[PDB]
Amino acid sequence: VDYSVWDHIEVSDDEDETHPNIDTASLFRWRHQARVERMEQFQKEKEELDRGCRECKRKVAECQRKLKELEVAEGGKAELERLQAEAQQLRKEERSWEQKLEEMRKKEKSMPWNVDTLSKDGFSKSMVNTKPEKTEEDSEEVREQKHKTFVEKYEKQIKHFGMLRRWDDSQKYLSDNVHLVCEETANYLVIWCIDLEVEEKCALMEQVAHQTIVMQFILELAKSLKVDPRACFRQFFTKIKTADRQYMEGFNDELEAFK
Amino acid sequence: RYEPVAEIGVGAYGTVYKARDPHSGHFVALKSVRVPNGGGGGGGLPISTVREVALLRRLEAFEHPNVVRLMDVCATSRTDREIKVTLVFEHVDQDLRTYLDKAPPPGLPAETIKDLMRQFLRGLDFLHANCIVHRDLKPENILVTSGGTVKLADFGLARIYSYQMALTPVVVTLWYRAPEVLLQSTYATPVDMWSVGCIFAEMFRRKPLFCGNSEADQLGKIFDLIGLPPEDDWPRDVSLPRGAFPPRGPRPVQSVVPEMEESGAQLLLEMLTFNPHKRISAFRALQHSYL
Amino acid sequence: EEVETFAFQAEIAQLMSLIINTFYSNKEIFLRELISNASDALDKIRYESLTDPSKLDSGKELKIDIIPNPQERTLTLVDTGIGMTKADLINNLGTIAKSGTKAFMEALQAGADISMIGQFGVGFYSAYLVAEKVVVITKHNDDEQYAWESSAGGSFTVRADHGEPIGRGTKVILHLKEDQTEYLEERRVKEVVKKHSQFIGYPITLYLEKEREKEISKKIKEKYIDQEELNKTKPIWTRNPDDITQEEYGEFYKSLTNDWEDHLAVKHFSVEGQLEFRALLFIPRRAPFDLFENKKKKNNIKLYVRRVFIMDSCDELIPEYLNFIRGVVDSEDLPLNISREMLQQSKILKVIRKNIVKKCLELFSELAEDKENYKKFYEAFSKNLKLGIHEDSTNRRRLSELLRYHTSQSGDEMTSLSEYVSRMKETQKSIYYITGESKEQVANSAFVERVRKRGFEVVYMTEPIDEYCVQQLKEFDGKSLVSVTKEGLELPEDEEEKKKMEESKAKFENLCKLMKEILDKKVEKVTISNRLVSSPCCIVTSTYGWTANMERIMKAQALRDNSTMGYMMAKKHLEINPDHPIVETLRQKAEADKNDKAVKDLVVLLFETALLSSGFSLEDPQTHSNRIYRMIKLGLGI
Amino acid sequence: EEVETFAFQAEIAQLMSLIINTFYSNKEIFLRELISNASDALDKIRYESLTDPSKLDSGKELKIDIIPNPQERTLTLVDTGIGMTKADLINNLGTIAKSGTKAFMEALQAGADISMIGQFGVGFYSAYLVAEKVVVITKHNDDEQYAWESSAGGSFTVRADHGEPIGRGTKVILHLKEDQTEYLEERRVKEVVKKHSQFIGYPITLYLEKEKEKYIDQEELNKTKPIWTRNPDDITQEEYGEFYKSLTNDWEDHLAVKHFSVEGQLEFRALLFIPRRAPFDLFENKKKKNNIKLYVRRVFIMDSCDELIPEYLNFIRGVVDSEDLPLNISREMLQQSKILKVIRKNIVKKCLELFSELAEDKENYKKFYEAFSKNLKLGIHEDSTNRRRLSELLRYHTSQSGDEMTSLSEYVSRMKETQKSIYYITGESKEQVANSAFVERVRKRGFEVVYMTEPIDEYCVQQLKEFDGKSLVSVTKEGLELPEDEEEKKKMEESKAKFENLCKLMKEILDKKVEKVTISNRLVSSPCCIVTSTYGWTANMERIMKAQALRDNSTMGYMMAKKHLEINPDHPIVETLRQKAEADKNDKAVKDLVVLLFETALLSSGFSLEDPQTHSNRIYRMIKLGLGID
Ligand SMILES: Nc1ncnc2c1ncn2[C@@H]1O[C@H](COP(=O)(O)OP(=O)(O)OP(=O)(O)O)[C@@H](O)[C@H]1O
Ligand SMILES: Nc1ncnc2c1ncn2[C@@H]1O[C@H](COP(=O)(O)OP(=O)(O)OP(=O)(O)O)[C@@H](O)[C@H]1O
Ligand SMILES: [Mg+2]
Ligand SMILES: [Mg+2]
Repeated sequence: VDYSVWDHIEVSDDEDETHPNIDTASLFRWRHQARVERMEQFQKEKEELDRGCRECKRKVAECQRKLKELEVAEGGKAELERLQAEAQQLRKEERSWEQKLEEMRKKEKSMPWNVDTLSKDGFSKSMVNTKPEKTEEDSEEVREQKHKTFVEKYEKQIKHFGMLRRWDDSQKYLSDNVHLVCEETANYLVIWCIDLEVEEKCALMEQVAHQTIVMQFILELAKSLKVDPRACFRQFFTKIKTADRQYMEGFNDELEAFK
Repeated sequence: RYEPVAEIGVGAYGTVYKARDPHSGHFVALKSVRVPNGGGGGGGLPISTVREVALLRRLEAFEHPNVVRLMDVCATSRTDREIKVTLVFEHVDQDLRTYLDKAPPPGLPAETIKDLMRQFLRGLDFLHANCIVHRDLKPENILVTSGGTVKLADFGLARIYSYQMALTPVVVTLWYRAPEVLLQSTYATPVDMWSVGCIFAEMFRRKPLFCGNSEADQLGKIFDLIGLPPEDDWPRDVSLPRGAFPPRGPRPVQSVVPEMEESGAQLLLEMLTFNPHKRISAFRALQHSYL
Repeated sequence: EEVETFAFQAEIAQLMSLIINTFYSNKEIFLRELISNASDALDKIRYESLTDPSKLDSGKELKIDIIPNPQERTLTLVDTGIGMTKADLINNLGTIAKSGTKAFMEALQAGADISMIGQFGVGFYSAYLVAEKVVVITKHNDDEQYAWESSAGGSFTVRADHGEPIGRGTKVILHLKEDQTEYLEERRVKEVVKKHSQFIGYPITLYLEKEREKEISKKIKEKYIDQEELNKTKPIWTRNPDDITQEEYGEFYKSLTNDWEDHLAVKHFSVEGQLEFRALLFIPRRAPFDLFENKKKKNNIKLYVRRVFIMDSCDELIPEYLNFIRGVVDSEDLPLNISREMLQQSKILKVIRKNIVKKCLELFSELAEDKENYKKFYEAFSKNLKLGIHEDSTNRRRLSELLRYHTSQSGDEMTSLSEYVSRMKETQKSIYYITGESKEQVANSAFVERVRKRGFEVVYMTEPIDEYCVQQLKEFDGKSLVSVTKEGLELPEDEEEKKKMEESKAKFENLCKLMKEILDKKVEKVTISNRLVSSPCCIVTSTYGWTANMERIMKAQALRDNSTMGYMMAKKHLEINPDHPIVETLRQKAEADKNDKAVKDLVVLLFETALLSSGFSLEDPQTHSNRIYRMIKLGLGI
Repeated sequence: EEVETFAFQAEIAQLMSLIINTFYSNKEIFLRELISNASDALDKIRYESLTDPSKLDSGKELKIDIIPNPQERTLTLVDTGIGMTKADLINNLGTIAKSGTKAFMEALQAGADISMIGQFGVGFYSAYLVAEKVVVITKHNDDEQYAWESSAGGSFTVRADHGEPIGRGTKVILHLKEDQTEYLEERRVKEVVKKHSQFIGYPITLYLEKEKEKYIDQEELNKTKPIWTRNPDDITQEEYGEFYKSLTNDWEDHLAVKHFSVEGQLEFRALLFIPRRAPFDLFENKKKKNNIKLYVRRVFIMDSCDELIPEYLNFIRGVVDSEDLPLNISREMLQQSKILKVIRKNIVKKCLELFSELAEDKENYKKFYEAFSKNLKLGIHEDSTNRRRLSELLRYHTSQSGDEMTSLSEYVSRMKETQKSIYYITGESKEQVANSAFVERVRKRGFEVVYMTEPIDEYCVQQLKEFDGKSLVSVTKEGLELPEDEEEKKKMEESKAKFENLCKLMKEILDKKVEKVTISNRLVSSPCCIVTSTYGWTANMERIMKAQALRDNSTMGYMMAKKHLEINPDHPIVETLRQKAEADKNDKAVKDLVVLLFETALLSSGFSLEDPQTHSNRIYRMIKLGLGID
């Protein structure tokens, strides 16, 4: 119901406030400078006004002490009157310094919002994901648990991959289902082809066999490159879609052998 | 996700495929347009094409039995590219000084200068609107692009020359600095324009308008064109011995500066006028029929 | 149980603050909405006076005047429109979601040509975005002068005639906020109204303190500015296209955009369908320096609703490659949202775009008849054409017919592909072309030597965008396009000469084998081709991969170092000219001694020069030059 | 008297139609608004139970249940909140611009860790964007169960409900319009859920008629939890990794993560993530820039990275969750976009810090750099204010290095005590520049050069004018300065005179092919070489720029740098030519050789060859001469 608090935000690098005849590469730097200089001038003025206020404050405070002393003094009341006037002048001066400080407060209220006034570094915590400790797991033991539950968990998804035909469908499919880029998937696809043969679904068998070798292809050069298949499976589709037909056929033969 | 089983003849829509819907079996004219998505303002839809495939997708909801749409809101293949597209642009280093070095002998096309002048002054109006202070702006801080575009940069010593620079940025002949600079006062609209006023004359001549030694000597050259009075037309903020500058007449800027059309001679003379309050503002000069 | 019936309620106190605070982000709509309301009142008069002229007895002149008052920090809007009655100030003006324009929507059955702008009944309250307080002094002809007054504090008042002559329309007093003084500036006012009240039927003037020479007349200038100029540009598309001539239309163009030269090509677009709108298309005589600078927001085709600038979404209104056509789209049937800053149901723009594009194509086709200005057009925007052909697959049938090229038979005359096709030989069943770095390169290429000998016309292509376009344009007028730079350039020729080539292949069979061994891992296959005449050999691109030019282009232009693609795309072969004296000699030299390293080195030299002649960069040019320097030293006796 | 006072009015009949037609653009947001309200009520319960746990007796579970009903074409939403009394139904629910959330927030002024939204008091009516009629059935802990029924037709009705009891909270029945049946689709529902409710603190469930076709409780609908809301010091790497992988859907976890929060007038918490590998779409102009998403109170507002972050930083994934922003009445849009610019600046600063710390981790930095050095270089090109910082991250291969990149500051640390400039060479490949004649003398003088082998380097080095007080110089341009021993200088001046007339002759031969012919000790193994004037494009820049499809060739009138023929006076060829000039300056064969040498130099120097055919033809001629053909 009231967002007027953010109607005065100053952004020195505001790329939406430019000009055709001006090089903003240096303009923004100028803006930064101006903002800084303005803050410096502001701060200086405020401090000097505060100083002056405190000076007059102390002066009148001491004069007031002296007023008490002059009042007590036997005939010092003549001087008292004089000093009272002077003390009032000092008070009035103090006041005017404070009035100026009130104007500085008004200036602060009118002050534009920026990265130095809107907020502070409330919290910061970095972390570089170095590690997770050079190690190694027995992939046979991993498969003992994974192949049994992963394949069933994603059986339908593995089959969906086997039901694809276009290269981008396969690429984007695995882009979404990156965890399927593995041997367990390829192994299922081989098994599935066998089951399809038994079920007299040879048309599907061939389509799945095609997708079988696609996953095997990914695994083939992932191993050659010594990298995780999931980190480079897109490069297989990049290779397939760009390879000269003669070499593509050669890769498919090497692939068939790899399967 | 759709499966091309045949192709539809090539027409306005290029290659169109007869693709099967794996769910219903319906065949739809699988079409596609290659897409971008912006945009130096940041990625974010081309919306003209993603929207196109989306309109055509919307037509499916009508089942409108005469709206052979592009098959699907998707903007995928449909074998074409990729070969991803991205652009990079070169920065222009064509310094005004370089321009002048490339420029022809005294009599530089006034019309070209008029355009560059009004570009400069337009830029100034922006800079004045943003209260940009830069009395230190000199010829070399002005960029003249390959398209003849004036771009201003380097707004005062406070934010320039952060790397190796001149040892005599001031000592050097300040024929391009306003009297107000030479008088050690400050920056103003008239200061800025005085600077470039001489630059504009330099452009016409392909050669600095004035050339003195000290600030007083620089004025001693300036005065030869604009005229000179005693200590009665000098500003308050004067570090130079005002009144010790023997009075003299002006020299018709029109005749002094090559191809300086009288209207521009007037504008220049106004910009060159010693007294900053007798000068013309960037806006006024910009809007003058000369330009 | 018992069903209790309730009317919906509203917390007006909260609602009002939401109207002002949450409905708008751009305070420039302040003047837009105020002006719009004034123009509605003026429309009300037009109708009433149309059917009853005596309605103008208290004033005939219809206009909107704006007078700033910096000494008060206030603005005055002068609405010479029909105004409001006391009841209207209370009922319409003083009610949220209430508008008397609706009454005219219903009342004006006869006034079918009276189009009010907007109808929500809330825009008035946006005045308080920048104003602390608003007073509306008005006198509808059916009532007296009253002064509606409110600071939007949950209540409003209405006062009796104060004597400030308002016999028609209304005086809107805008008390600006302390921090809204920028709207007292001439520049700022102009910036806003130029973007919103461009096509207001009634003239808008400003009364500004005129910058003037000191009043010492000795000299003196005029005291005030009458800025009628704001509405000097009138609606053009609203008139009958047949009655619109260039004497005014070209003036519109130079007014449309700051271009002191008439347009190149234009097209009026009139739509009478559900999405009724009219639009003007403008093609510049020269492309802008920012034509391919997609870093900047598009603003060529702008969208107006009821002649009011609403959107400039060229991004949705036109295709990227058409981002050079400038124009106006004006519809009165669009479902803008409550802020009016965005059109609801983007499917509208989807349809609109398609229909506009169709007219762009028609314009281009019209231009094609005017060969002089077509060539000017074409050259100014040939890249855009090519970008369209490449990316905009929905209009390739039309865009590809706009293509114009320099060929081996047309020479310096740039000609149409349709002209090329109509002039093809009975054996010329495919379009022959060549891409490269420059015309004189491809015109002196070994690739086009035999092609010319066979009487075939070669389309010369030199831009990288040409190299890109040939990856999309496969056939034209039913005939395929064949690059002479690729292997398998089946030129039509005498079968007996083919037999002679087969005899030559046997003759140089061992030579080809030797050369392949010499150039092992340098060339994929060494063979023979009669496409070559003056050269002994030539590196050719394969039927797949990148061409030498394409490699050059993509490898240097693309910012993505896709070595996978580059790898697969880097294919090439070596062709031999069996009739060339060197080739003949090489055979003899191979037969004399296939192990003669000097001959083998010669083959390598020729290979490297074959790469150079075919545009293939050498893997180590310095060693090439070193061989040259060695050969030079031998010639010099060094 | 002379003035009458009136309260402001509001025509609800019209206002309502504006609410459900003009106030919103997108309609699928009806789920967001209803769910948001549900979670507000669930927070209401929580708060109230903090003071009196027996308020949980009417159900101790806080969640949102989504139950589609295609048989009716309706959608049942069960909100297990406190509920509304009849008074609340007729006061708050059936009132425009009014919400009890505010009153509850007033109760929360006594001290609470409760965070709700609902300052507009209208979101309920967004249900009618999609639904024809909406029925709200509720049972407040302190009142009877009531049925609130309305089609937003200017009125609504309330009656005590019968049959199925509600322990607490409220149920919303969306009588979906006939053309709004797409919201009965699982996919469509989930789409919206992932769009705006992915970080709802309370469990949201989706019931689907599945195996036996019974409503299956999809509890995982919004299982994704907020991480930046948690204390970063208590968040492990495993948790940051799993968040990242959930955030990005990338099987591979992140390279680095950084929490960042600001406090004050601007206040938010955030997580920034650096990916271990660049996406295949990194340089894709069709990629949507939405790597870091923007939330308010964990409510998706927008993914406006376009403004939020720099283009050269368009790879960092993350979430920024603000506490209080000036959202429009349409929460999809934020007022005062300058706020996003402020946020950007703060993010950039923290990204740069993260990059610096990543650089400290040399090994992972190398990995990072290899993947995103291009972006770094783009930052150098684009960002004129953080360029200095970005240059600290630059790494190049240099003469004294192997295949290991080195910083410009490391280059500086290996500069000679008389070296005031950084020598470098750009090109297509490391081998190409390694074999350049321009770096041979440089090596002979004991200097290291920086090898620059990317096309972007022409744009990057354009901005790399000075590094740590050291200038930069290309060995390929004219004016290459290497240590000049006064003795050698005299000898070079003698050589200049020696080959003076020779150079003049060469210029006469190639008057229009070369701008200036002169000797230069920059050459070692080559007799000659073509250099680029300090003004204009280099051979490399020229070649690269001429590969641009959309370039403007007319601008080359300002970029065609002068070519000059350097001569290496120490070669037998050059000496021979001098002697040949003395023998006969008009000797054609000599002149032909000069031409051949130039083109040989021009080509091998990386400059465009005017006519490869003719050039090779001259070669063929020479070959024929060697073969004795003719
Ligand atoms: N200058 C004016 N002269 C006459 N009537 C006005 C004026 N300004 C406001 N009104 C009153 O306000 C009504 C509607 O104004 P308002 O702008 O709030 O709604 P609208 O213009 O119909 O559409 P929108 O609400 O989108 O502007 C008009 O019918 C009229 O009664
Ligand atoms: N699950 C719920 N339990 C109890 N009350 C609810 C529930 N959902 C909504 N309400 C009531 O609905 C009323 C109408 O508020 P509504 O949600 O429309 O405004 P809001 O959404 O809070 O504000 P905004 O429009 O900013 O979201 C509120 O007063 C609230 O008490
Ligand atoms: Mg209005
Ligand atoms: Mg709510």
